[PDB]
Amino acid sequence: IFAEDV
Amino acid sequence: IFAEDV
Amino acid sequence: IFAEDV
Amino acid sequence: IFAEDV
Amino acid sequence: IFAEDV
Amino acid sequence: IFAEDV
Amino acid sequence: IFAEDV
Amino acid sequence: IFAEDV
Repeated sequence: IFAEDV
Repeated sequence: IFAEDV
Repeated sequence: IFAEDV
Repeated sequence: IFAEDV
Repeated sequence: IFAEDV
Repeated sequence: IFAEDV
Repeated sequence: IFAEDV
Repeated sequence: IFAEDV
């Protein structure tokens, strides 16, 4: 699982 | 920026 | 698990 | 900056 | 700029 | 997985 | 895993 | 600049 917020 | 790999 | 906050 | 590898 | 390779 | 933000 | 912030 | 290789 890979989650990214900028 | 917050990025998490599980 | 790798979590990064900038 | 806070980065943690488990 | 933020680039991540998993 | 490769994610890039400029 | 390689993550880079400039 | 913060770069981390795991």
